[PDB]
Amino acid sequence: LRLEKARKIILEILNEKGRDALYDLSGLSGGFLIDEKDKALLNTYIGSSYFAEKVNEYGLKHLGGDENDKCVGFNRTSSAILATILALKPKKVIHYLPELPGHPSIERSCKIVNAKYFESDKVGEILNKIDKDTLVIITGSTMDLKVIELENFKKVINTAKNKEAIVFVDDASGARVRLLFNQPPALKLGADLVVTSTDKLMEGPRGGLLAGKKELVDKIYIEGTKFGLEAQPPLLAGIYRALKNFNLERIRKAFERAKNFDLSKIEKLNKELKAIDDNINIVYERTPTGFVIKRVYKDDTINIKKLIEIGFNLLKNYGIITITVAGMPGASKSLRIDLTSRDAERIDDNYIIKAIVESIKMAFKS
Amino acid sequence: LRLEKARKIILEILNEKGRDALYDLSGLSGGFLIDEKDKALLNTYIGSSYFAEKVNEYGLKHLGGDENDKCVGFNRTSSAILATILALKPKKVIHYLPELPGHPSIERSCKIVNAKYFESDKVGEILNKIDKDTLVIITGSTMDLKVIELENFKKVINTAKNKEAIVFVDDASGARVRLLFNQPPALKLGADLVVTSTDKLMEGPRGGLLAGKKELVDKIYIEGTKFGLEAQPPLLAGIYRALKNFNLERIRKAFERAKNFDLSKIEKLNKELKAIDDNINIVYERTPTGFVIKRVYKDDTINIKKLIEIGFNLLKNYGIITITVAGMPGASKSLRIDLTSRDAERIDDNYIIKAIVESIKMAFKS
Repeated sequence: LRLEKARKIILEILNEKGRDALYDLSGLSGGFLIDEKDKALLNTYIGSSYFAEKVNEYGLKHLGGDENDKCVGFNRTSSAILATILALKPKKVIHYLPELPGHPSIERSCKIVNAKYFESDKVGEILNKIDKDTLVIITGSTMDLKVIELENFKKVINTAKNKEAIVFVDDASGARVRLLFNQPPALKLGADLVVTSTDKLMEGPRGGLLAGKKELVDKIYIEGTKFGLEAQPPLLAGIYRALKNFNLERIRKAFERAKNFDLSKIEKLNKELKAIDDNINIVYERTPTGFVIKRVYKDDTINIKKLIEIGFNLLKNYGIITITVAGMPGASKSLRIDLTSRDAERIDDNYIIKAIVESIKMAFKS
Repeated sequence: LRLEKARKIILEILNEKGRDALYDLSGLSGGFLIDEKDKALLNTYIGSSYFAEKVNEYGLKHLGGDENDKCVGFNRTSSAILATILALKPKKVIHYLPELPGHPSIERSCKIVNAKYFESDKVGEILNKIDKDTLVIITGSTMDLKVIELENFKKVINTAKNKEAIVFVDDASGARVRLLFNQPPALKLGADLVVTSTDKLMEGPRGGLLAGKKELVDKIYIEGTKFGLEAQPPLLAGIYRALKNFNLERIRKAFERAKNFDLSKIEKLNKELKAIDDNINIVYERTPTGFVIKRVYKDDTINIKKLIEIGFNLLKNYGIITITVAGMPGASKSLRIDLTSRDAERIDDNYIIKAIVESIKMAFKS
């Protein structure tokens, strides 16, 4: 599955030093944070009921559910969406979202149940299509930090209420993102159902949480279990630890860290290395979650080569894992540092910037 | 989710002594056996590709695949079955199995794709229904240790070959069970596809492995990923460790242990306790995988109560986990010891029999 040199060195580091010497700053990492107590519980039959109970508990808390609500774990968010559509068998699904290519899981699930599908990021195109035979789905946010406007959110919910239509909020990232923007949880807004992802601004694995009216959640969960769409206990355990450790303030501090991150040594290095070679041109950009180094060299072919070499230098010498350590483009290619990553808590700004400076310098030896 | 007293005491034992003091002999336990190296890998992005590769490797080995084959992980076996049926879109599915209520996942998957479904444990009823528009599924075995006759297996495969029909073997338990009976792996028999469960006579979690022709496995896997039916990396890691540690001889030795297990102290205790109370009547039966104590008292209401009390005694004093520790009937009720359980390797016959004898005695204090 393309280039295993990155795997090898991580294993060298793990053997010679240990897990604490590795830092995945790529942002795209699942968070499996179970302890030996969990591990022991996972090797008993009472482990399945135990973690399902903790997920219900910390999941309801996270999603603003009340005593009439239940929260269950699915293998992925797409799994919860398919289970919902298979259980409810809507004749039509109306999908309101921030930007107008959506994720295809809802549409694909519709195809399977021969339900009609319609999507739009325009509230006016949503409102007049809502009737009793429609399942209304609202994607709350993007990872890009675009959100559905709160008044629009409330208008859609109000219309479904009037038409006796079920409202199912896709808060895959929105259960975190919208809250950063001071919006209430989906269930507090009157949503019948909500789904969120346990690895989007959370320290859990990829997985889904589905919450809402007990009756609805139960039916959907039973449907899901027919085909193994539900989260198994090892996944429920990782989800529980994510939920238990989750705190919104942590996310706000990570975003602030990125905002205040001193990147001037990069510019200093850029002008410094032109002594070696006039074709060196370090281009970087600050990002909502950290920063990206897009370029280090003017000639496009050497640029690619050098970025990969720097990524390898970062890993080898500093234990920092990034995407450029995997060969060639397709996914990213830019050297990306995501400060919202759990591992970024283990290292200060000084470690990161010095690691980057030295890793670049190393690749541009005369 | 009914009675959490069993959870509490296990947590007391874990805190006061540790994981090694717990023994789940119920047989129905998933096996999550990952080490800190795995755990560290699961908290990086290279963890997903790494464990997928190990599963392909140790899965192909386990299932008798060749260089043209691939092996992938699904969340459950039902997940692989749905993915297969969604990808291949057969017009009809023919399901040959050992005994004639089958598991409903295939039929349910058929309903979703509007495919016709037919099942039979009679080979003659299978052969004449096979044509080009049929997906032929063979369930290889039951956990009851019934298997499809080898010549019948070969006849079905031969007919599908003649009719250009795909053969998909449900070796959920059969990938182990049939081998105990000296049958070749499904892929060696000419099956196009095979699915097996990673917790049936294996020390993995519940999950599925799907293996066969690369082209077929790829298509099905891509279909599965649309709805999160594929095994996530934490599940792939547990599967890998199961596969890595698997050895057929271990299973044969566990079965031999059950065959040779001295249960005479139970009978000795039975006759001994009639001094206390003439209504005491310990009824036990040897089992292919261990033994079951069905009864301890003649009056049916006290019987129930005492069996639960004994189960609690077993847990409290000896760390042995069984089903009777969960209150009332519905599931099991009989005190069951499964010697194929991983935890049974940590204790000798003497520990188990003395634990049972003393736990019964304790419940029948005057």
